[PDB]
Amino acid sequence: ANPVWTALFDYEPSGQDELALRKGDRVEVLSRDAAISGDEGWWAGQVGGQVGIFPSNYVSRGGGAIRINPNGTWSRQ
Amino acid sequence: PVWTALFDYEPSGQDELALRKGDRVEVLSRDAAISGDEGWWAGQVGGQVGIFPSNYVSRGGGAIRINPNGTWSRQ
Repeated sequence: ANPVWTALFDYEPSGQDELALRKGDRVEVLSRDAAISGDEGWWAGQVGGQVGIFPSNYVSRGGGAIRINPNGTWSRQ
Repeated sequence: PVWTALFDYEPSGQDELALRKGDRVEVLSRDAAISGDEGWWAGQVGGQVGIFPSNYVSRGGGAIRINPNGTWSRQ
C-alpha cells in the first residue's frame, strides 16, 4: 500500500484531472511530487475509484489526536 | 502576515525556499505575475526572500489559524 491521508475540508475540482474531496474522506496518496514545477503543491491521490490531483493543504495525517511539533516531538491535543 | 509551513520541502530550483514543518513564513505576494508560476508564492524565511508552493503553508502563527476553505480554527 501507499500512505492514506484524511481530507480536512471539502474541495471542488476546477478541472477534470482534479479529485473532489469531502471532509473526512480517506485519500490514498500516490505521489507528492509533481513532474512539472508549476504544479508543486498538488498531490495525486485515489478516493472512491477515482484518481486525480488535489491541493496538499486540504489533507492531514490522521484525525488530530496526536500532533507532531516543529521540534519533532509528539504531543496529545 | 505570518504563515506556517505545513510540510518539509527541499527545493530543486533557483530562488526556491527550503521549508521545514513549523517554520514561520512571512508572505510577500500570493500572486505570481507569470502564468507558469501560478501556484507559487513569494515570501521570506529566516531573512531570505524567495518562492515556495502556496499549498505548503497555512495562515497564522499563533492561536488562530485561517484555513484554505476560508474557515478559522483555534490552534
